[PDB]
Parts: sequence; structure tokens; C-alpha cells
Amino acid sequence: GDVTVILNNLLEGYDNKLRPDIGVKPTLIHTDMYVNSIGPVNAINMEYTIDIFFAQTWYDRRLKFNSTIKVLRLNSNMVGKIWIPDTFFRNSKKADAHWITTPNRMLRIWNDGRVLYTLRLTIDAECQLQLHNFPMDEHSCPLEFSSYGYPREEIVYQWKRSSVEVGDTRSWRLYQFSFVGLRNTTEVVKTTSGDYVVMSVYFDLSRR
Amino acid sequence: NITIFTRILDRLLDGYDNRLRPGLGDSITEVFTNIYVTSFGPVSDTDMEYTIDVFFRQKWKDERLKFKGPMNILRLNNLMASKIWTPDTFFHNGKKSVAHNMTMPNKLLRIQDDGTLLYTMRLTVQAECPMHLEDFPMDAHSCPLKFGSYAYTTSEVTYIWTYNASDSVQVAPDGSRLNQYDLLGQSIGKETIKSSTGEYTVMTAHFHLKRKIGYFVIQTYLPCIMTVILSQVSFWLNRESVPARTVFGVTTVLTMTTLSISARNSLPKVAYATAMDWFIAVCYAFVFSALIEFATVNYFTKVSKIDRMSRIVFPVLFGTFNLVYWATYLN
Amino acid sequence: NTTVFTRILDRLLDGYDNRLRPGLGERVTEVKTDIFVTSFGPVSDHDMEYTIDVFFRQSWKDERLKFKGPMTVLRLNNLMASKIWTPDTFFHNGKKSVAHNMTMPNKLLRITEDGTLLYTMRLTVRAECPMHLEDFPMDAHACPLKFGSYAYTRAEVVYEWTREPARSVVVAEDGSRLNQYDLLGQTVDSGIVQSSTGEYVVMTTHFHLKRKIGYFVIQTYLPCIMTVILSQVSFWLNRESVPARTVFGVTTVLTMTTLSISARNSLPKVAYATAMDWFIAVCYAFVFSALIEFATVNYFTKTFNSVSKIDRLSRIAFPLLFGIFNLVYWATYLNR
Amino acid sequence: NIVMTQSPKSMSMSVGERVTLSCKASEYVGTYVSWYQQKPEQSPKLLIYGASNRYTGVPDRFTGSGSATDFTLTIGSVQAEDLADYHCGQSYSYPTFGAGTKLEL
Amino acid sequence: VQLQQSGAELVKPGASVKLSCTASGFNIKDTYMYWVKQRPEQGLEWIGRIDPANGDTKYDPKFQGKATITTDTFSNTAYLQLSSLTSEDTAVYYCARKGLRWAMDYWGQGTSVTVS
Amino acid sequence: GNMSFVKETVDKLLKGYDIRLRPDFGGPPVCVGMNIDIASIDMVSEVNMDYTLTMYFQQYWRDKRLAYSGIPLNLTLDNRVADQLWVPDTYFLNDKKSFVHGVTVKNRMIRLHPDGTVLYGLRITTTAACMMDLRRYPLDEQNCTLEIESYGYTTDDIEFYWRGGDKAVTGVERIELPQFSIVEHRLVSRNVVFATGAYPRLSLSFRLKRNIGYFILQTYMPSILITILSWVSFWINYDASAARVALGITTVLTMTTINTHLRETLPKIPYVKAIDMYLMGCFVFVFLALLEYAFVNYIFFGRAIDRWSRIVFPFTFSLFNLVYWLYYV
Amino acid sequence: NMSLVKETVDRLLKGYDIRLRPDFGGPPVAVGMNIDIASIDMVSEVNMDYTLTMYFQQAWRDKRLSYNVIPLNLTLDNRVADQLWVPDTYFLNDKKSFVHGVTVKNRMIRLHPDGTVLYGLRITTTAACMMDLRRYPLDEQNCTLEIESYGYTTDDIEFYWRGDDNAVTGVTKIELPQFSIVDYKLITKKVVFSTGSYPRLSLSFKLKRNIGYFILQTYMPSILITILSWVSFWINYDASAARVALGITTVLTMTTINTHLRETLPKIPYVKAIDMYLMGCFVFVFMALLEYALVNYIFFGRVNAIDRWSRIFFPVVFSFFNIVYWLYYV
Ligand SMILES: *[C@@H]1O[C@H](CO)[C@@H](O[C@@H]2O[C@H](CO)[C@@H](O[C@@H]3O[C@H](CO[C@H]4O[C@H](CO)[C@@H](O)[C@H](O[C@H]5O[C@H](CO)[C@@H](O)[C@H](O)[C@@H]5O)[C@@H]4O)[C@@H](O)[C@H](O[C@H]4O[C@H](CO)[C@@H](O)[C@H](O)[C@@H]4O[C@H]4O[C@H](CO)[C@@H](O)[C@H](O)[C@@H]4O)[C@@H]3O)[C@H](O)[C@H]2NC(C)=O)[C@H](O)[C@H]1NC(C)=O
Ligand SMILES: *[C@@H]1O[C@H](CO)[C@@H](O[C@@H]2O[C@H](CO)[C@@H](O[C@@H]3O[C@H](CO)[C@@H](O)[C@H](O)[C@@H]3O)[C@H](O)[C@H]2NC(C)=O)[C@H](O)[C@H]1NC(C)=O
Ligand SMILES: *[C@@H]1O[C@H](CO)[C@@H](O[C@@H]2O[C@H](CO)[C@@H](O[C@@H]3O[C@H](CO)[C@@H](O)[C@H](O)[C@@H]3O)[C@H](O)[C@H]2NC(C)=O)[C@H](O)[C@H]1NC(C)=O
Ligand SMILES: *[C@@H]1O[C@H](CO)[C@@H](O[C@@H]2O[C@H](CO)[C@@H](O)[C@H](O)[C@H]2NC(C)=O)[C@H](O)[C@H]1NC(C)=O
Ligand SMILES: *[C@@H]1O[C@H](CO)[C@@H](O)[C@H](O)[C@H]1NC(C)=O
Ligand SMILES: *[C@@H]1O[C@H](CO)[C@@H](O)[C@H](O)[C@H]1NC(C)=O
Repeated sequence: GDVTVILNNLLEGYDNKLRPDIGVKPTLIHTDMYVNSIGPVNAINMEYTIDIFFAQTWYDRRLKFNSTIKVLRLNSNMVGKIWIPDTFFRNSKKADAHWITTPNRMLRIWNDGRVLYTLRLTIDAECQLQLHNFPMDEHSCPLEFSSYGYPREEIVYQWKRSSVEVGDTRSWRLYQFSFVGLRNTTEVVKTTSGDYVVMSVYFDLSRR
Repeated sequence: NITIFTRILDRLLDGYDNRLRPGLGDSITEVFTNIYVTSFGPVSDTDMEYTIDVFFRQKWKDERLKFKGPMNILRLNNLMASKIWTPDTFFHNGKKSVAHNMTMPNKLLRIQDDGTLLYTMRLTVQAECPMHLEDFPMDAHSCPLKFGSYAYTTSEVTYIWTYNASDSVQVAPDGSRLNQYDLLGQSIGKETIKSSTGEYTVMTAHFHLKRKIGYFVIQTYLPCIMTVILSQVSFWLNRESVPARTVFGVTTVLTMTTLSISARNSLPKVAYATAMDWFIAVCYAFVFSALIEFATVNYFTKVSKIDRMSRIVFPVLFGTFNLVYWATYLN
Repeated sequence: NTTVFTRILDRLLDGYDNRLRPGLGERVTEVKTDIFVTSFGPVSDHDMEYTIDVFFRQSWKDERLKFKGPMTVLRLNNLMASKIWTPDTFFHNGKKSVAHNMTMPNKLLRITEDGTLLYTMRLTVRAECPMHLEDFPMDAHACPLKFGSYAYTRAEVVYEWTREPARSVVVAEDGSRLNQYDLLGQTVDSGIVQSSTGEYVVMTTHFHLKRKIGYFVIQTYLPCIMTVILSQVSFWLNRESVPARTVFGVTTVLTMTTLSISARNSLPKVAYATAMDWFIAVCYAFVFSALIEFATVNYFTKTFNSVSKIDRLSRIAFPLLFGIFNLVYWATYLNR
Repeated sequence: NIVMTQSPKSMSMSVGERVTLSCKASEYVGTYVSWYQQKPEQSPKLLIYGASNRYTGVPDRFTGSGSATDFTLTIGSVQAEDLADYHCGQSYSYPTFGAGTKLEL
Repeated sequence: VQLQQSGAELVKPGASVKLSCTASGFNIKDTYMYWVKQRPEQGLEWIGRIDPANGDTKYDPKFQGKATITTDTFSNTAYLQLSSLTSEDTAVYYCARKGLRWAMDYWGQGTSVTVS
Repeated sequence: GNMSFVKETVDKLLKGYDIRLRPDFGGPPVCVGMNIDIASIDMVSEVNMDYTLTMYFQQYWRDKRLAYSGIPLNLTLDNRVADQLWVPDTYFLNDKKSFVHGVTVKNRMIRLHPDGTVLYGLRITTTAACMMDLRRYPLDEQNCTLEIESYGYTTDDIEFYWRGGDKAVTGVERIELPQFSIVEHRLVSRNVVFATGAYPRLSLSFRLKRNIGYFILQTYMPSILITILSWVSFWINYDASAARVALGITTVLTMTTINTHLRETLPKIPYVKAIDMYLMGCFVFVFLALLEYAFVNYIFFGRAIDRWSRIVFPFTFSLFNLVYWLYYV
Repeated sequence: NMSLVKETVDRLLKGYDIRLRPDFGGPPVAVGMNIDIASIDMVSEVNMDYTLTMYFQQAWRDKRLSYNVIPLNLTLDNRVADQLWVPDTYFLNDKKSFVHGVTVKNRMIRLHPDGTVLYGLRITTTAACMMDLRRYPLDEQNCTLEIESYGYTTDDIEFYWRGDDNAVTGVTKIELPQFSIVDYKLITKKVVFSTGSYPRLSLSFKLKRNIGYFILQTYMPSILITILSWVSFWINYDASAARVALGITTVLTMTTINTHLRETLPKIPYVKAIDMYLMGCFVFVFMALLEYALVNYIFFGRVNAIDRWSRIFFPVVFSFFNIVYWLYYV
């Protein structure tokens, strides 16, 4: 009753096509990752599987409501009715979200405009293990992601202070490798359609 | 007649918001869960997975879906499930499951009179099963099934079993597609896992498996046993028959190395050594020490007493080893 | 400027029911068909199937799509195709076929100003080609491509070739992905098939293939001939090499039986025996005949052992009885 | 081309019995032949299309039969008004025909 | 459903003759038009082909050059042009509609030509 | 005027239609007769323990909301109207994987009758699960089934039956499997009880006898030629130690590499097969042939037998073939 | 500014007929193409195809999508591409393709203020590439990617390589499992199918196979195996079983090394370069075995000079053979 008129007031006059602050300032998006299981590191195809809870946080001045309730914890049915950043993984060979028994997506909207979008992804990346010194080798497999269409002047990504976290590193699917450590990194790439901020996560793996 | 049920069903969804769970400011939402395993599918060792067909039944109460009419329960088709609120239950260790859409989407939805709902889904769940293959193949694995809510915390959605928590996961008697293992039984439990976005109610359901040894006796154990006996035929031959015992020598070592590589074609490339590998290596040593015996005899040639003693010690040393290995790992 | 064509399309699709075939209560919808084989794909022997990529064109007359405008032909995109009636053509012997949609649905729709339509589509059809491998590998098949009208009976929808039937299936010159066969020519037919529902018009296209025996000569034939010849040269050895003639015989037997096992890959597990299996069996018998001869000689050995008369008769008859069989086996089949 | 070699030139039998014709093709024509009648001072009319398909208005006594190369047309209890000239065509390629068969009493 | 032809012709050898047939009950852009020659006490000889919607023509190689086929859309009419008429060209001509399964459904009455 | 009248007929039928309600909602169960035209049974794999079947699955029911009093013919409506009519939620219980063909359109038929009858047909390829017993391999016959139910409609809401009795399923006498042969087919109508109620079930069962010619050419004759091969070592004299040891060791190694090579095309089953009984039976005779020379080598170099082994082993092995092909046949 | 960039997009998408091309009843629309080859995935000869991942981009001018109120460029969401007209560019040599859909569909729409549309997609394609394996493994295969329009003819659309050579880039940083992209060419040409003349660009490469793995796996073991066969030429003739065992084991290693090598190759009906080398090596080995058979026959049936010459003759002809072989195939 009270929440449905809030959602009807929020989505009336909303454009899915325009990012927040379209001609004012770039949209700052805070990203966060929670790795569930770094899967099997393949060597015949030069790729690695990773299962994460990819989280993104940004602000939207259109999604502002004044009510006694502070957080709008919502399901994935309202995901495709707001603006979402076009975050793609730049070195993924193939990836898919999970859809059983429902789309595995999260959407929480605070009353100032904080949009928390968290989805579950399985990503097949690609680290071309420099396979010298095999099998006494050590490798750093990266995970790069950025926006697709929106350049640096429209979306600028950012890592939180507790950005990348692991689960237990014991139930993981690494057989011949051991998870040594991780590091977050930021850089700006220059392509044929603009300048893009690229966020990289390097996973340091040594052979067992 | 039937137009009465059309007016009732349109009255239910006129004002229904599927974005909101039932009773946001009222109370918590309790979901009763039931699983009917139609066929426990095959367990993969290489991928450390297991496949399972279920009849995933959920049950909750929505007070907005209250009706008065001729029927008590309105058993309805599967396209009202995209118009009402359903829980966003996902499997925590699941990898790749599918929602059967043949010849219709395999779902169920019965609205009882009071508001109670029933929602059954046919899914080919394929979840992760972490294995410790340190007792291979006398190993017994527990493959779990953990399912919980995704965007709803323990203050909003909590799950619970709809029966007593022994007969809440029923396995079909005529459905068991497990060939390597045997389902001993199931045990279920309810936890509360905290993550960075809040607390979450998790319902686990462990399936207790034990590997059948009968494949690896025929395939791996008996060909390794018989080539140890084949390696001991060389002690019964002539001392001066140098190439004949050498043909016995090189082929028993080669067929042990061939069997050793072929044994790990059911194994992930793990760091440790399985109990299968601790039987081949001893059998490798007994085959190899038959070559060291004949090398000693050919060093002392010009019936050897070393050849007469090797016909007695070598069978009974392998005989005592099979009494220790086959009693330690099977209790 | 573009408003005139928009209201033409709006006047076309107003009062239009795509659930009804053209002339539902007055006549039979005649569909004119031709197929441009862009690339005849590889033939899977093990699965008894073949792949083909074609530009399936269907043409029919719709009287509700008449327009008078500045343009005679409306070359439209794939969005207009789903808003109008199209025939429900499917492939009778197809297994799994893909209608390509990268980068946009690969289809075509050209409405002329009298009501004639043209509906081209790019498809990769995996069709059933039943194979009779009694003359393997010197065999020639006729892989069919049958298509028709699921649900539309002969009294509703009939199919026809838009050109002459000899000229209605066209194969491109560069379009040959066959690495084992070669496409000897196409062949069409039109028939009426009966099922549980009714009579349907079926259009059959036959693709006459023929296997190229270049892989199997080097794969099995020539190694089996060399295995026989290496067993043939054991008769020129010393009569007393009790073990040397033994190794020749046992290694020819091992190579012969591993060639017999390995000469069954990629063709399906049929109950009968191929011509290659008969060559395998005759070469196998001539290999084992060498060990029977050596066992006879070793049974008949004992101031000096002399040259065996069994060895001298096997130096002449055994190569000649192989030369008789190869002139019979390579005529019987390679002739026709 | 495709050469139609229908035989014989003429048949002379009475009214009320079975008579059959035979059309032979030099090359493959797959169920694409046609059969026409040719009365004196009259245009041809179609009788059989495909290989054995009865056209509309044709009586049930006119039955054809077809194959990949050999074709035949069987007549059951021929009457006096059927005394005309019969032709065999093909259309698997560019069309050809045959010399024809006549009927006599 | 009816194919009406022209009248009989009588011209000297070595001349040219215009011969026509007008179709009624349908339109010629849908079905192919076939021309055929019937010599007296002989069999049918196919002259040529025309597709009026495309304008394409294909001819018998023994009739190539000495006979061509035209069409027009408004009149719904197919034509012949015969050139270098000789003694062997004395025959009767029919224009044939392509029918179901390419069977030459409808035939014109027949136009007799005679040389002298 | 007919496709201008059929338009108001279909528009009048499908206005006010409730796809959410089955016909006779507050009444008797609706009878859904079913008939299957089997196109081709595809590969029957023992590794995954299933079989693929391509069928023309047809069903028939009588919806009173789809009855019309004008058009006298059976309108075969375009296949996209089936998403706006009630169709039953018929599923296959042993269906591991399945799909309806979609070239050039989706392969389904819809046909209404003036009394409201609905002839709905589909073309489906279902990888149906078939649990197999491989104890008499490769002389076995496997009973593979297709189990057809309705997922949410109970026997007080739907009723299933084979239309035409044994005339219901057609086309199984035409298919030619390369390795199996359809000995018989059977049709069963059941009522299975679950926790949520009793559902109707129709079972189509096929019996598939396995052929033997491929296995004779592939495994049995390679298993028997090695057994013929080891008997040659008895003809070789006692002084040729290396020749007889080669004749024994190569036959033993060929037997074990044939045994390891054969058990890779089949799954990892715990019991012993009949073809494993033949290969273990051939291995014992080959092992005893090499142990016969070791008995010979102990008599003459460590301290009539060669004639007895030349008689027993080419006869006792032949007796073992008689019991083998009279028990498993 | 907000209400601005709004009404403006709402104005542009109103009255937009997606069924009609730009200048539908007028001149053809010029579409420029850029490709960023992010990788060359898997060059397979078993199935005669290659997998290619790229940032396929298309550029054309739609005068209906012209906005002057906003001077800056307008990157829209990828869900407006279902509302705008896009060209039918389809890949002819295509067997299976997909646009990656994580976390959204990998797609870009950018509206420039003169009507220019920056439409770009991330496409992984498996294009068919028929290979000439007559000179395997010393070969030089050529693989293409034809990019034609499906239903718009030359008077309805025209294709060009935007930026000419700059159209296709990122080709030097693509390391291939075993190949090297010696050259790539950009060809624009019309194709004339029976339904009209469609436009067609084309992206080709010239892979030149690397000769490390094959010379250490197929050439050098065969050479050393033929070296081991000449040890039989030096042994005295009385030791029959040693030379017979050497010859038969060398024959068997050759007859297993050809079958172990050509198994992964497709069932091609011709003979390759490595097949000619191995079938010359087998002739040499079979001649060694027949040499021992000739020596044993000429001693026992009917002897230090035949093996004397062979010890010199066989290395001369094999070194003569290796030289001609490598000359012709290099
Ligand atoms: C060429 O043809 C193929 C075949 O037709 C097309 O592929 C299809 O594309 C459409 C459109 O993208 C897909 O529809 C959407 O599917 C969603 C579910 O997809 C998942 O399940 C299906 C099976 O049901 C799988 O096939 C999918 O896997 C595919 O994608 C992965 C990605 O990596 C690939 O790896 C796979 O190989 C497959 O290709 C997935 O597992 C479905 O949720 C979605 O419906 C929602 O979204 C629409 C659009 O907004 C809404 O209208 C609708 O109401 C739903 O909204 C709910 O869910 C969304 C999130 O999805 C929320 O945001 C909403 O709030 C709400 O909760 C839609 O049905 C179709 O599945 C897919 N099928 C196949 C076989 O690929 C190609 O696109 C086509 N190519 C071109 C260029 O046209
Ligand atoms: C495959 O296995 C199934 C196992 O159920 C077989 O089904 C059974 O087949 C018989 C033979 O038609 C059916 O017979 C009926 O059984 C009832 C039992 O009360 C009896 O009263 C009837 O007179 C009749 O004998 C039986 O119902 C059926 N059982 C089921 C389906 O549960 C099936 O026949 C096997 N297929 C083949 C070809 O082997
Ligand atoms: C792989 O094979 C294709 C097919 O041959 C090669 O494409 C060809 O490239 C040449 C060189 O650019 C083209 O030649 C052109 O000829 C016209 C003739 O008028 C000339 O005007 C041009 O300047 C040019 O020389 C040729 O047309 C083109 N073939 C096709 C099908 O269009 C390709 O180059 C090969 N791979 C590589 C990278 O070498
Ligand atoms: C808006 O788009 C226009 C068109 O691309 C940009 O102007 C061009 O920018 C490129 C940058 O590489 C130059 O190479 C061109 O010469 C420019 N000229 C044209 C065609 O106008 C413009 O810079 C963009 N504006 C912003 C702020 O990004
Ligand atoms: C990750 O980002 C945070 C942002 O505050 C930073 O503090 C931290 O050092 C980074 N980790 C690195 C550089 O690996
Ligand atoms: C409808 O179908 C039935 C057979 O199912 C047939 O007997 C009847 O004549 C048909 N009605 C028509 C086509 O008029």
C-alpha cells in the first residue's frame, strides 16, 4: 500500500535510457566483489573459472523517496526498470548469470539515491600462463572489467576499501594451484570509441 | 459457471504488486519447503559435481490472494507464477541447473482458500560436492545441497521444512541413477549464514554416499595383483635362461607403469596420493624387486639359492601386505 | 518525406489477420520454392547425417498486401516478416537446424505491388542421410533433403519449384566443405505423403555423393598390404631361425589385428561387414597362413638342415595368391 | 535434352477392355511427366500430372503410374469416345514430348 | 480459364508472320507461358519459354533465332515472331499455360499457318 | 468473404478466453487422448544411459469455449495461436533433455473443430533416461520407456489415454537402429500417487535386443585369435626359451590391453559383464598357457607334458565356448 | 539540461519507423565498419574453422536522429537498439556466433548531433575457413570473414571500411596456438546473388604455421627411427633375431607414428607433405628389412659385400632424399 505508491512515484517520469547526471558530471560507481570459488585453471585453453558476487554502488537523484522506511529491499523484477551500468568483463571468454529458481540479482534503493545492484556471475577469463619453468611456475591471472559504451567522461568506476574478498580458499576447485594473494588496480585505456576506466583484479596463483 | 472463476482471478491480481513480498510492515514471511528427489543422478569425480532431479516444493501464505468461491483450492496453470510474488530461492553451491520447459514450463501453482500457496518446480539441480579422495576408492563422500534467499534477509524471509526434519526430503525408491556410489541416507539442517549484505537463512540437505568397490577390483586391483604373481614366475625358471627372465622383467614393469597412469583417469589432479596409489606403488616395488633378484643371480652365475628363497619370501610378503592394506582401509 | 511509405505499411497491416493463410475459404495457397546451397557441409558418417547451409526462398501470393505507391517493390526488414502470414515449412528428415540471426535475423521480405512475396532465410540444416555401408569405402550415397508443410494439408498449401526442377536447386562453385566426398549432382522430386493427420505435399531434394578413397588406401589398405608383404618375406629367412621367423609372424599378427580394430573408427556399428572388412579378413588369413607354414616347418626340422620344400613353394604361391585376390577385389568394386 | 520414346505407334482393340501404354525417358525425370489426349481437329487436354495424379474432370478409368525412368498409362474399359491420340511429356528439364500413340477400333 | 488465339495465316515463304494469343480469367505474370508446334500427323515440338514477370525467355536450340516470344502487361497477351518461313514451318501452334506441377494446364485453340 | 468471416469467428472465439482455466474448471476432468508418430530413435548411449527419440507428439481434447457454428471445415490456425489457448502441461518424467524444433517456424500444429475439439500436435526430440542392466553384455535387451504425465493437473482435473489403443503409437516398425532391433513396443495407462495427489501417466515401453555381429568383428574374434596364438608355443621346442616366452608374454599383454581398451566405451559399473566373463575366461587360459611352459622349464632345467597340454588346452577352451554361448544366448 | 536530454530523446524516438531504412525511397545509406580484433581464439583444421572475438562496429547517418539542442554526444542504453534501425550486416562464413550477454548485452548506441549512429557489438564468431592441407605442416592457410548485407541491395545500402586500413586493428597482439598472421587485407567488392547485387566487405588473414612442434614431434623422431634401422646393417649375419627384431620394431614404430599423427587430421583424400616424408622413411626402413632378407637368402639359400655397400648407399640416398624433400616443401 504505502510502498507501492512510493515505487509508482519513483518510476513515473523515469528514463531507462539515460544515466544519472547525463550532462552534468560523470556517474561514480563503487564496485565490490566477493569470490565464492575460483574454479579449475585450464591450460589447454588458457582460461580460468571464477564465481563471484559482483556488487555495484552508485547514486541516482531520480530514485529519491521521503518515507519512514529507509531501505527498499527489492528483487530482480525491478532491476530492468531502472538504469544499470553496462559493466562487461574485458577478458572473459564466456560468462552467464544464474536464473534458477529466479534471476540471482539484488536491488536495494536507499532514500538518498544509493542503488545497490548485486548479481551472481560465473566467468571464464583468460590468463595465458607464461608456461616456462613448468611445472615449477607461478602466474598472475587477471579479471578486467569496464563499461562498454560510456567513456571516462560519463562513467568513472571506483573500488571500495573492502573491495575484493575470498570465501575460505579450501573448498575451492584449485587442484594443482594454490591461491597466493590478490591485488586491486585501476587504469585508463584508449580505444577507438573513447577513453575507458578499466578495473583489474589480479589473482596470484603458484603451482603446487 | 467458469466465468465465476474468471471474475475471482481478475479480482486477485487487481492491486497485486509482485515487487513486494507479502506483509512488509506486518511480519516476517515464512516459506515451507519440500523436496522430492525423483532420481539422484550420476556423480562426477573429475568435475567434483553431482546431478539431482528434484520436485522443489515451496509453500507460503499471501493474504492478498484470498478468495471465496465454489472451489476450495484453485489449481491454476504456470503463467500466473509470473504475476504473483514468489521467493527468490537459489542454490548456494549450484553450478548449472535448468527449468524444464517441456511441453510446458514444468511448474505448479495451487492457491488454497485461506491464501496458502503451493509452488512446485521440476529442476535438474547440479550442485558442487567437495571431495577428499585420500581413501580412494574405499571413500564415502557427503554431497550437500544448500539453498537460501538472495535479496531477502532473515528479518524478511526465513525458510523452514514443511514436515518433520527427517521425512522432508523424500528420495524415490525406483529412482537412483548413481552407478559408482549408493545412497545410504540423507540428513538435513537449518543454519543462518551472515554475509556482507546481512543475515540469510540457509537450508542444507546432505546426501551420504559410499563408493562401490566392485569396479576398481575388476579394473585396477586384480590386474595389479595378477602381474605381481606374473612377476614371480621368473623365480621358478632356469638360472641360465637370461633373456626369458628379462622378457618377464621389462614387461611387468611396463604394465605396472601403464596401469599406474591409467588408474588416475578418474581422479582430479590433486596434490596428495590416494589409497589406490599406495597400492600400486607397493605393487610396483614387488615387481621392481623381482628384477633386482635376477640381477643378483646374473651377477652370481657362471639353481641359485637366492632364486629358491625368492619363490617363498616374495609370495608371503605380498600376502601379508594384502592383509594389512585391505583391513586398514575397510572397517 | 518517409511518412508516405509509413502510411502505406499501416494501410497494409490494418485489418490483417496473420493467423489465416491467403485464400483460406476460396483456394489453395501455392508456395514457390528454390534453394541456393551456399555451402554443402561435412558429412558425419558416425551419426549418419550431413550439414548444408542454404538460402531457402519461398514465394506465394497474398491478395491482402496490394498497394499503389511510388515504389514497385518494398524491400523490408525482418520485423515485417513476423507481422504477416508465412508458410510453416519444416524439414522432414532434419535433426537440428539453426536459423542464423547474427547480427540481425538473417531473412528477407520483398512485397511487390501485386501481392507476390519473397521470403529468403539463411539456415544450416543437419539432415538424416541413411547410409548403406556394404560397399565401404567405395560407396556412393544419395543424401535427401525433404521439406513440406507441418499442419497445412494438400487441400490448403501446395509447394512448387519457382524455376524448372532441374534448375531450382543451385550449388555455389566455391561452396564445398566436403573433405571426404564430392558432390556429383543434385536431384529433386515432388510427392504426396500421408500421416495420421492428412495428406501433405513433400518436396524431396537428393544430393548424390561419392566417397573418395584416398584416406583409406593410406589408412588401412596400404598398411595391410605392407603387413602381408612383411609376412611374405619371412619365407626367405633361414629355416632354423626358430625365434626370428617367430617374431615376424607374431608382429605381423599384432599389426594385422590392431589394423583390424582401428579400421572401424568413425563409421557406425553396423551389423553387416564392409568391403574393407573383407580385405581385412583375407589379409588376416594370409598373415596367419605364414605362421601355419612356419609351425609346419618348425615341426619338420631336426649333417646340416636343408632348405624346406614348404619354404620354396611358399616363396612363389603365397605372393601369387595375393596377386590374384587383389586383381579380383579391386575389380569387383572399383568397376561399378 | 530429355528424349521421350513412348511406344507403340498405334493400338487397335475393341471397347471395354484393359489397354496400357509405356513412356520411356532417356535421362532421369522424377515424377514430372504428363499425359494428354489429342482428338482430331482439337487442342490437347491434360489428363495426368506429376506421375500418377488424376486431373479434375478426368474419369476414374484413367490411371497412370510412374517411376524414376519408366512411365506407363493404364486404361480400364476403354469406350468409343476415348478413341484419340495420346502424348507423353516431361518437365523435369526444359520440356520435350514423344511422338504419341494413336487408338483404333 | 480460357485461352483465345488469333486466326489462321497464309503468307509466302521467306516472309514474317505475327501470331498472338490473349489470356482471360487470370494474369500472365503468375504462370509461365509455353509455345508448342504441332506438325500434321506428327508429335508436339516445344518452341520456347517466357516468364512475363521477369521478361526472361528460353528457346529450343533448334528454334533459336528463327522464333522469339514477347509479352505485354496491360493487354495480358503473349506473341510470336516467326522469321524466314519455309515449307517445314506449315503447322498449327498452341500457347500453353503452366499449371499444377508444371503440366501445361490450359491450351489455346490453335493457329494454323500455311506457306505457298 | 471467407477469410473475412473466419476473422470474426476466431476473434469471437478468443475474446474473453481464460488461458488460466482448463475446460470444465468446476466439473469433470477433461479427456486428453494422445498418439505418437515416432520419426526416428537416435543414438542409444550406454555411457550416459539414455536414448534419444524424435516423435510427432499429438494430443486431443474438447474445449467447449472453442466451438463454432459457421466454417464447415477444420481451420488449421497458424502455430502462434497455441500460446493464447489452454494446452495441458504434459511433461516427460524421464526426460533428461528435450527440445521442439524451430526451423523455419516452431514445429507445432493447431487445429480446431466446430464442436470445440483441439488437435494440438508437436515435433519433439527427447533425450529420455533409460537405466540399463549391462550384465549380459553384449547379448542383452534393454527396456527403455517414455513416461508421460501432467505436472499440476490431478486425476480430478485431467484424464489421459492412448487414442486408438495400439493404433495410438505408429512408426516403430520402420526405424532401423544400427546396434539394436525393436523386438516389441507396449502401451500402459497408469495412475501414480505423489504427495500432492494422484496424476495420470501413460507409459510407452520399447524392448531393444542388441545385435552381435559388430561385437564378433570387434572383440570376440580378437579375443579368440590370441587364444589360438598362444597354442603355437606348445609346438615350439623347450630349448627356444625366448620364443616361447615371447609367445606367452605378448599374448598376456594383448589380453590385458584388449581388456583395458574395451572397458572405456562403457560406464564404470560395479558388477562383471558377460563380455568381461569371456575376456577373463580367455585370460586364464592364456595365463595357464604361459604357466605351462614354466612347469616345463622346471622339469627339465630345474630337476609327455607337452603332448597333454597340446590336447587339453585346445579342447577345454572349446568346451568353455559351448557353455558360454548356450547360457548367454 | 535533464528535461532537455529527455524530451529530446523522446522527440527523436517518436514517429520513428524502424521498418524503413534511412532515405528508404532515395540514395543508398553509407555504412562504415570498424573491427577491433580482440583475439584469434582457436584455429581448428579438424572442423575447418576458426574462432574470432572482435569489437564489430558500424557507422551510418540517420537524419531522423538529429539533435542540435544537446551539442555533446549521447551514449544511450543498449536497449534502444531494438527501437532504432540498424543494418542487417550478416557474416557469410559464419557457423555459430553470439553477442556476449554479461552483465548486459554487449552493445553500444551513441547518437552524434548530426545524425551519426555509433552502433558497436562484441561478437565471438566461428567462421568457416576451408584449408588446403597439401603442404601440411609447412603450409600457409588463408582464412576470411565475409560481411555482407542480407536483404538490402546496392541501391539500398553501401558498405565501406571506415578509416580505410584503420577499420581493422589489434592484429599484431594476437598470439596464435601455432600460427602467425603474416598479412591481413581489406577488400570491398559487390556480390551478385539471384535476388540482386548485395554489398560485401571482407576480412582475410594469412596464417603461416610454425615449424617447432612438428619438427620435434614428427620429423626428428622419424629421422632417429630411420637412424636406428641402419644399426642392423653393421651386425654380423649370423645373429638373425637381433637384426630381424631391429627391422620389425623400426617398421612397427613407423606404422604407428603415421597412424598416431594423421588421426587428429580430417579424412582428406590427398597426401600431405608429412605423409610423403613418412612414406619415404617407411620405404627406406622396408628396404633395410628386405636387405637383411636378401642377405640371409643369399647366404643360406644360395655376403660381406652387400652390407658393406648398404652401409654407405643408404646414408647417401637418405641425405639425397631429405635434401630434395625440404627443397620442394620450403
Ligand atoms: C538469436 O536467437 C536467440 C534464440 O532466440 C536469442 O537468444 C535469446 O535472447 C533473448 C533476448 O536476450 C533471451 O530472452 C531473455 O532470456 C532471459 C533468460 O535467459 C536465460 O535463460 C535462457 C533459457 O530460458 C538461456 O537461453 C539464457 O542463456 C542465454 O544467454 C547466455 C548468456 O551468456 C548464453 O551463454 C546462453 O548460451 C544463452 O544464449 C539464460 O540462461 C529472460 O530472463 C528474459 O526475460 C526477462 O527479460 C526481458 C527483457 O527485459 C523481460 O521482458 C522479461 O519480462 C524478463 O524480465 C525479468 O528478468 C530480467 C532479467 O533477465 C529482469 O531484469 C526483469 O526485471 C525481470 O525479472 C528474456 O526472456 C533468450 O533467453 C535467449 N535464448 C537463447 C536460446 O539464447 C538471441 O538473442 C538472438 N540474437 C539476436 C541478435 O537477436
Ligand atoms: C518395461 O518395464 C515395465 C515395468 O513396469 C513394464 O510395464 C509392465 O508391463 C506389463 C505388460 O503389459 C503391464 O501389465 C499389466 O500389469 C497389471 C498389474 O496389476 C495386470 O493387472 C495387467 O493384467 C497387466 O499384466 C504392467 O502394467 C506394466 N507395469 C507398469 C507400467 O507399471 C513394461 O511392459 C516393460 N516393457 C517391455 C517392453 O519390457
Ligand atoms: C585470401 O584469399 C583471398 C581471395 O583471393 C585474397 O583476397 C584477394 O586479395 C587480392 C589482393 O588485394 C584482391 O586483388 C584485387 O584485384 C583487383 C582486380 O581488379 C584489384 O583492383 C585490387 O587492387 C586487388 O589487387 C582480390 O580481389 C581478393 N579476392 C577477393 C575474393 O576479392 C586474400 O588476400 C587472401 N589472404 C591474404 C591476406 O593474402
Ligand atoms: C562528439 O562527437 C564528435 C564526432 O565524433 C567529435 O568530433 C570529432 O572527434 C574526433 C575525436 O577522435 C576527431 O577525430 C574528429 O575530427 C572530430 N570531428 C568531428 C567529426 O566533429 C566530438 O569531439 C565529440 N565531442 C565530445 C565532447 O566528445
Ligand atoms: C584497493 O583499493 C583500496 C581503495 O581504498 C586501497 O585502499 C587498497 O590499497 C587497494 N588494494 C590494492 C592496491 O591492492
Ligand atoms: C475435418 O477432419 C475430419 C477428420 O478428422 C474430416 O472427416 C472432415 O471432413 C474435416 N472437415 C472438413 C475439412 O471439412
